[PDB]
Amino acid sequence: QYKLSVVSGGKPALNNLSSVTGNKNIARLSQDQRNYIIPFNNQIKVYSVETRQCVKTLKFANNSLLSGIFLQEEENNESIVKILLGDITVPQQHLITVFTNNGHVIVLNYKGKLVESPKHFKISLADEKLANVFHSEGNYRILTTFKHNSLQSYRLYALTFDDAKKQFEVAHQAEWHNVILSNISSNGKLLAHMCKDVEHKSISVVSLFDDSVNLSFPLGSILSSQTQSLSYNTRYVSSMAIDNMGQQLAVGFASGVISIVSLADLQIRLLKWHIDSVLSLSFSHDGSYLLSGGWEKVMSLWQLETNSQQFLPRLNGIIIDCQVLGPQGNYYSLILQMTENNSNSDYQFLLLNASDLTSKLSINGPLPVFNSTIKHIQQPISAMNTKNSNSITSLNHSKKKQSRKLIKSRRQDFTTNVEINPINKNLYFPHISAVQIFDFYKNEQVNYQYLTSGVNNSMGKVRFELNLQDPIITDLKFTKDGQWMITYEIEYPPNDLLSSKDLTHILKFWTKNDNETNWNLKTKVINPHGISVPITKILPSPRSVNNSQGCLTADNNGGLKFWSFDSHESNWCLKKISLPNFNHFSNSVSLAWSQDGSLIFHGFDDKLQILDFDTFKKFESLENTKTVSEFTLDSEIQTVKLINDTNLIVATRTTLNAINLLRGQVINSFDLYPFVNGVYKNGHMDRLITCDERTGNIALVINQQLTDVPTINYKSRIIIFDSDLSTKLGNFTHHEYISWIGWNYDTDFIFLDIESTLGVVGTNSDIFAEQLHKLSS
Amino acid sequence: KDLASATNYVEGNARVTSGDNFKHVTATTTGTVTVILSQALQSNDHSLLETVLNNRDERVIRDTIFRLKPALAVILLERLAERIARQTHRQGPLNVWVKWCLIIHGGYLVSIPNLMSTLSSLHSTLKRRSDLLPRLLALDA
Amino acid sequence: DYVQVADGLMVNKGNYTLNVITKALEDTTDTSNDHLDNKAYTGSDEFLSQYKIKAKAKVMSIKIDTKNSLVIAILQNGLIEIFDFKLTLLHSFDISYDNLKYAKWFTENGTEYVFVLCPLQDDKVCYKLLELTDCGSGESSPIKELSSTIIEGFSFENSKLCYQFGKLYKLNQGKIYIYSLPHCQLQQVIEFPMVDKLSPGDDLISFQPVSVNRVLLTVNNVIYLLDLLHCSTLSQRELTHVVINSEKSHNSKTIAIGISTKNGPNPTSSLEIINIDVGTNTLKDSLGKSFQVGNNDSSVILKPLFDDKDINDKRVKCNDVSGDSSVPVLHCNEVIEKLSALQDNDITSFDDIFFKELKIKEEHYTEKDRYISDPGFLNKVLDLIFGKFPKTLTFLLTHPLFPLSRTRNLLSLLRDQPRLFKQAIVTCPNLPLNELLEELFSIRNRELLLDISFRILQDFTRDSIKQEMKKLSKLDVQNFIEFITSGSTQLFQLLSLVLDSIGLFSLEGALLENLTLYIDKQVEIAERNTELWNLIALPTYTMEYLDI
Amino acid sequence: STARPRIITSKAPLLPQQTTPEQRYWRQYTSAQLVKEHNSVTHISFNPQHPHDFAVTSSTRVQIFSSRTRQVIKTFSRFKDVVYSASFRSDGKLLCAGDATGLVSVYDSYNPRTILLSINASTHPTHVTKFHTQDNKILATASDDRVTRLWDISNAYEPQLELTGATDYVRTLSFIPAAPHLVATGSYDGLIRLYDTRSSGSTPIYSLNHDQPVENVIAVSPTQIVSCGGNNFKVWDLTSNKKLYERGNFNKAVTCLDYVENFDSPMQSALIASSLDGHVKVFDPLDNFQVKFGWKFSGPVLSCAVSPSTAQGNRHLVAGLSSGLLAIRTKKKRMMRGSEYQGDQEHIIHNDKVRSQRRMRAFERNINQFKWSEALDNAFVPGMAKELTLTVLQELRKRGKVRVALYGRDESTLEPLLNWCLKGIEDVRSASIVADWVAVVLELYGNTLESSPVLQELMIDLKTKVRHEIHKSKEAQRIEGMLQLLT
RNA sequence: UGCGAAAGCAGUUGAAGACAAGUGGCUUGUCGUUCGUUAAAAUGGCCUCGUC
Repeated sequence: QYKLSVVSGGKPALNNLSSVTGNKNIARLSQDQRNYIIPFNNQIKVYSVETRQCVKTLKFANNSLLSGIFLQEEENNESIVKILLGDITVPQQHLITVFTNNGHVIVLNYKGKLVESPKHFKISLADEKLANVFHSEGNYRILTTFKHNSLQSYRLYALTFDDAKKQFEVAHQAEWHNVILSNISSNGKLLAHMCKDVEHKSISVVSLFDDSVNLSFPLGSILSSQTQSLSYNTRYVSSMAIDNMGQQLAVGFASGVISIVSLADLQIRLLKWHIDSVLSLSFSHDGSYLLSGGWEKVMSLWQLETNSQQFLPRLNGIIIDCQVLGPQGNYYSLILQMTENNSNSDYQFLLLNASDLTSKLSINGPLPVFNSTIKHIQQPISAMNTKNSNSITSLNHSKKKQSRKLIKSRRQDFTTNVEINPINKNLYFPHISAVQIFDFYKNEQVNYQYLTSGVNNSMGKVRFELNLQDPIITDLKFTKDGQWMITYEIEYPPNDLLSSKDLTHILKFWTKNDNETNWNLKTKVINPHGISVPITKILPSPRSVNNSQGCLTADNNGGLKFWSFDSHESNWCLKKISLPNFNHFSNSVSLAWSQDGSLIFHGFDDKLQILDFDTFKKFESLENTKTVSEFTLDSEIQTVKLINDTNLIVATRTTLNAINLLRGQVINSFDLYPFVNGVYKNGHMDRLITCDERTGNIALVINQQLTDVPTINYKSRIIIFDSDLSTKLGNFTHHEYISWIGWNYDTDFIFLDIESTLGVVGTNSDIFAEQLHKLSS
Repeated sequence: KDLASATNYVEGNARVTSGDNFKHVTATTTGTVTVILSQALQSNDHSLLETVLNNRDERVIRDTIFRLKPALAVILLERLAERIARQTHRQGPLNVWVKWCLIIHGGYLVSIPNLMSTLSSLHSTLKRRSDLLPRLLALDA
Repeated sequence: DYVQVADGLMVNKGNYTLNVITKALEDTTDTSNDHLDNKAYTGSDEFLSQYKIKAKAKVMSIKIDTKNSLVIAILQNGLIEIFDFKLTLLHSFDISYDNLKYAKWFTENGTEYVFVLCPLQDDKVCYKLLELTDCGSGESSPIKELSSTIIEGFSFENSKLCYQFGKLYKLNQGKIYIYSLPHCQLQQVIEFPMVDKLSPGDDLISFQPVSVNRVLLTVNNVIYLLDLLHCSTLSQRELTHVVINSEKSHNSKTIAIGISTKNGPNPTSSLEIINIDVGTNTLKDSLGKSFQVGNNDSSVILKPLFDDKDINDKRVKCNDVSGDSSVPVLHCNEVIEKLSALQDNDITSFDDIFFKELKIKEEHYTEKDRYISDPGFLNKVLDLIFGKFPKTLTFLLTHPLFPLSRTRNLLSLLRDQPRLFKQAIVTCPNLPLNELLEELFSIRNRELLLDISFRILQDFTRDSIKQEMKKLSKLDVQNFIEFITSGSTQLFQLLSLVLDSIGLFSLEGALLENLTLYIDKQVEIAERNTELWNLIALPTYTMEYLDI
Repeated sequence: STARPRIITSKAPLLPQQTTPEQRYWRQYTSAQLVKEHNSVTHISFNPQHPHDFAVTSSTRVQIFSSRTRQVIKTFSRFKDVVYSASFRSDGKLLCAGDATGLVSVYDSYNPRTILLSINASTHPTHVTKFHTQDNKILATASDDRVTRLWDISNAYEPQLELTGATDYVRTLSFIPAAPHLVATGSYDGLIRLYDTRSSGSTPIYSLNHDQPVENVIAVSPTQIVSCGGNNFKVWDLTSNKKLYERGNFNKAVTCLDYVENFDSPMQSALIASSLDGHVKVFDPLDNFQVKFGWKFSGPVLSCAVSPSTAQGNRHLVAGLSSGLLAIRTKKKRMMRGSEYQGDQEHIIHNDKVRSQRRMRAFERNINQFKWSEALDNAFVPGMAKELTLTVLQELRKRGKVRVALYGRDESTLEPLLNWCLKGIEDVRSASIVADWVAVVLELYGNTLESSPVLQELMIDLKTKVRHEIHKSKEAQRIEGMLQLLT
């Protein structure tokens, strides 16, 4: 009677184009500046700024007139592109109008409970287009992308709605052929694009409502002779912005200078502080404050009358887009990206009032650590090719290489690590040198804590130092009484120095009470199990040995160590140790622990060993009646699991076995080779498949489709079992690729997408008072 | 503290521990001085301990360790381990001391059923001293 | 659930004395004790009763009375005490407590009332019973447990008017109706081979499971939830399972159906009246390691099925996993029939063995991942290929790579065919430490000994290796280090281990100094080629020249 | 925004003799003042009701010191022979001193001009006297007349109780601190006795036999007492009537004991002992009477005493030696009227004042101000320390680049790097950072090594230091090998 | 780039187009150009809220 249910939200899903827009932010404030309307890939959140809660949601899986628009299986390319607040049907009297990237204009019931029937219109002339809207007092325009070198075209249409109460109508003002960068004035009465029209690439500025300002020039005039002969990363225009009025343009080059130019006489101005490439810049509402932000995580706002700055030093992420959005400029938007994982494009929306630069409502998506890229997830542009970014000359190159690699090769696992906290039932995400505590009920984040001795937030990463790698968190477990994080991570010395040939393994213990929402460090085991030695598998104990306070870690070698906390010593130390020196070293160790508190199932590669706890060695034979203490399966085993004391569930590199412990023989076996051959890294299927207390276990079928040639789309199935492979009592297919599933201890399971949503495997005084409330407003 | 900030890492009062170290599971011999070491190992008196440890004559060390009772040699080289962990400038002139106790008495502490639990400090100190060989070979190269 | 069998009011008493327990009249008249038989003389008792009664300390001896006064008898000094009337019929189930606590005022026809032992302190008689089939003593409340094969079931306590599990339960004609250690369950015997721990909360058992040991005489083990159950037509007692601080070897349990025994604990050195011999002094039962070690009443035929997924809709959802279509090797009955076809009259030829492997799930002659693997099939085809044909390559290169061999590696010491010996020493994944160490101490002294060195320290455990090579000959290790002197990482590591395990004082001087010279030139070349590895202004006046 | 991460100081890892909090608390006892006396300081007692005074017992001269200034404040010298035992009444008001003539005298505090009363004990030297703990007016005197006595100070003429039953040289008394009718004595044949005061008091109700002749008997609880004689102290329990602990970690006989309960410490109870050898050792009665810390003095320490539970000021450890002096180791614990208003009655209180951080280091603000070469230069100043230099080297390795920190050097400023590195390569925790730092400096400065002659001798003796250290680490690897043999 | 163990294993390296410079053609260099292979260099560096 099981079912899958989508519960929680994903990334904010901005206009993630390849420099096709300089306004890469589609969030909005209501005209009563108290409510932040923000689109997601899965939701439409509405927040209240003075309280920072989700004051309402517009979920997609709760109504059947846009879940049919964008919640299908494959062709989910329908995406929200602009949220206008001035309504279109009958104007001037408090609802929002969604514009989508094909043009399904919706009008949706903003204040209060929505109806099942919002206003719909698929737009008229769309073949495959929508860039953004422009609005004024009534007069609305649209920008549309069009068809060579793969540079799109822009057509500008004028829009209205009335006199035929279903259909809009367009006007087709003007167009331009090749664009590589275009940005809109923050009030929306101006835009400026690039042309690439050889006798070099050119800049043009066009007014869209009236024709008061329209001009074009080659940008060799903007370039000096200091850049006429030197490298290309100072000829590379990386970002641009316009003032409100129409006389001060700003380009920001990839080396990091910011050339302000006038628009009356084409004379220039050198704002020079960014050591790395300039990504975000925008004028304030008058033209006196150039507010910008680049690769290092500073927000730099420059008053232009002295060329002097005010600095915000660390925003835990690089900046992509930022502009003022208040009625007179009392709120700074910010679209920051948190680049320290090169896996996902995990943005983080925040706006912050200009009073004391304190933050307000950092809306962020959930933060997994995938082991691979996902779908056209490339790094943003910097000056140097590195391991956290990619340069100017390696963007289309790395895009083609990534798409071709995900088409051709056979390594499509990229499953992330997680935990569920047993006390407060919220799920922890490992990040790069960071934990991120996400509660899936309100689908948000309670806090964020660095766990290592990382330079992630001390300095901002820069041109050459981006090759430095922060110490990534490998794995953390929880003592399942919810009292100790046992967190093991690795740290990387930088290259071109003789200490680069090793990497230091640090394990550490972290405690808290339920008062504090962030943990405090207790003991720092530097280099456990030897030196330069991995651990990968690790277990807490169930309630037997120390009321769930015994942390026993495996080894890359095959060894075991058992640490437990004591009372006379108020510091976590160890009790037991075993180092067998297998001269072959497989990372595919695994561990299970008998919840009675008897033995350890050491799932070394094709050597499933039974270890009694009293000597921390192999299981001893006395009765000589089927006293087998070692299984040797067909291939190297990777996952061992134990639901209760009767049965063992061991999935190997190729198949799966289901064994009785009480009578040591195979009860069942399910081959897995048509789904997993080498597509999974050796040791990640244990993170994939998991236990429960009584309701059986879950396997996760993986499927990457085959176009009539394989593709990049996905579907994935789970199959729920019961008590050592009796029945496949549940089969479920999700239309996007699954990553992990796990028993959240309220007796269900939680999985995760890569279009990163979460889901659960679920089971006359009254008339006078009304007139007074109407008239007092 | 602001409500959109990653909280900074803190060291606090964390004991940094190496995983290699662990906790638990007519007379005609020579006239020279070891019962001073015996009743300086009964108690803990570092003054006459350094007076009996600042000699370097190997045959003298041989005869003193040979006359020493074997039952306290374990805590003898435990405190020699803490001396060589405190400073390693004169490592050799009592590395001879920490080897000769092993050489003269080995079988007693072999037959002692818990070796590494109470000798876990000394070989941790020595592996800390000896695990950095390859890059100092690179230094020399 | 069950465990291994062995041995091929005493639960509230003190043993090791002359009045140790309350011995019944096992082919005797009335009563006795155990002295391995003190003063336990009854009175007016044993109309046909071969059972007895006591008050748990031999301070007030009791009887299986025919007048129902089981309160006092010849107890301590051989003289009677003050006896009160409790029952009115055959009083085998009338062993009362010490002094006015409780008294099972029972009979042989379902009669019950309220009674006491020392004084006549009684209460309201609310039995309401029929012709029952179970009348025992229960301690959830202080109660007489009355159940029936017709109509009764409860623990009836006439001290708070407590019917524990009150129902009209229908039992049968049984004999092994034990209690449990938990005290919330009596291990009922619903038939001879059918027994289950009936929990006396609402008259429900866990499950009636079949066993190899049919329940003929069962008692409750004093450690945990377990019944010591023995068969009358046998000599062994199976300790089945489903207070444990002190081990359950005390006189609490009474189940003895071994070699002509009757109702005794593990210390059975005083059986009935004549102090017969004893069996196995039983230990306790706490952990789950013993349950993972052994359990009876096994299963149906549990051969591996290797079941795939169902035939579902995955037509356009192709995956293309490994190198080809989804049709893998899947044949088990055909594999067994091909094994019979290979073991038939075409066994002697190798062409009909290569074609037999072709009719079987044929690989590319050398690999794993063709998942047709069962241990019985494996060992029967190993017998039919290693009788007397080792003369073929296809099947014997398909099969060094199968780990489901079931210790058929004793032939590795026997046969030595060179490439087959190399595939044996590098491939077969169950190798004996003693056999590999003896093959190492054999003095062929080449790269095959280097490869079994890599195999022994890729497989085994270091302390087991040092234990197995402590008990060997010093001539083999002397010739071994002589070969090391005369002419590599794994060989160096086992050199470390044999220098550990040779001992401390049982050595030479000369070969040790030859090893000293070899190891000094070895450390010299070692440091020299690690050195190899890590080795991998304007003057004021000058005089120049120009051209023409 | 966020805050700034403080630059950590990675201290020494798990070296042996690890810093346990009990030895921290006893380690902070500083300023060991040594005060000369005239003869052997036999007995030292403390002031109970205001723990601020202690009494010492020299020959013929009893002094009392105060804990605030640690100088002699009063004397007592009306003693016709050597004076043996000094003790205080529990109300801290009167000092009882047993001398060797036998006329044991009690004065009151701070008034030596008035002897309150002189108890005529036996002809033998009254060797120990002390007041009762529960009752005030009863006083136990043991002389070497193989007997001890209880006097009521009000009826001071006659022995109120005559406790006989001891064989040779009765020497210590202590009272069981819950039942006041239980009095425990010790003699010089062992056999620690105790008596009920309601009884006739001529034989012990149960005796306990330390095999050595017992030297001190104290009580730490109603259940267990601690008696010492010979080179071990033994704990007995009265309820089990049985010895249950014994520690013998000394050389010669232990000569005094005491106990302290519930005072300001991580260690709750503490029993310290003086041992006639040069050591005073503290033992922890919580975990099976293990030794915890030990102070070494310059002769056979004949008595010691610590300040009591509620000392409220400078806490003291004191020990009188027999050589003639005394060791004190101490531990020491109209326009702006509204500007202290602090918000009592006002409605809404707002508070966001940031606490001032402790002052950042020079190298810390240099790395935070990104001037990396200046951070290295101000790091290698000889006014800094080893762990600070190691952490700025670790910081520049982990975050910046050593190539960047060395990209503009010369003959001159490359000297103190190598000059520190000579001392740094020899020890344990620094040598990897020394290794890759000198490796990258000789990678980057090879041609300047060719031209300049000065640092060539630095490279030469760095080669010698590397050879010395590879020899030391090779022989330490040999010791690791032979331990792998002996396991 | 693929595997694998933190060490090492096997193998890439092209084709076309556009534009520029230099000497009508010809040499050299860049690619917000396409297909295919699993394949350093603009003087520019991170804020206040310890204050009477």
